[PDB]
Amino acid sequence: RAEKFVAPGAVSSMFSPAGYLTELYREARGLHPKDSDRNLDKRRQDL
Amino acid sequence: DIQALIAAEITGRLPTPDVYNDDNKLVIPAINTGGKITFSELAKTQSD
Repeated sequence: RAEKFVAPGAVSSMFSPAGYLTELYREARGLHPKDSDRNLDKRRQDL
Repeated sequence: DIQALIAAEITGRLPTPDVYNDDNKLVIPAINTGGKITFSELAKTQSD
């Protein structure tokens, strides 16, 4: 409906590396339980 | 090249170095839908 289009290479895009990283972190952060030491959120508290 | 100027004026730090210096006021832009620029201003009371 011509609301907002962004440039290629913008961080707001749905094909940006930020969108890929959001997809990847969302599919990744539940593989190991939160008790485990191999969980992604526990071994990397910066993500 | 003028959109980069207006964008760096709202979210960046332009005009360098000091802004807000016209009678304790400020006018900042706000673009929308690629075809309009609307405005909104700032003010303050007299502390110091």
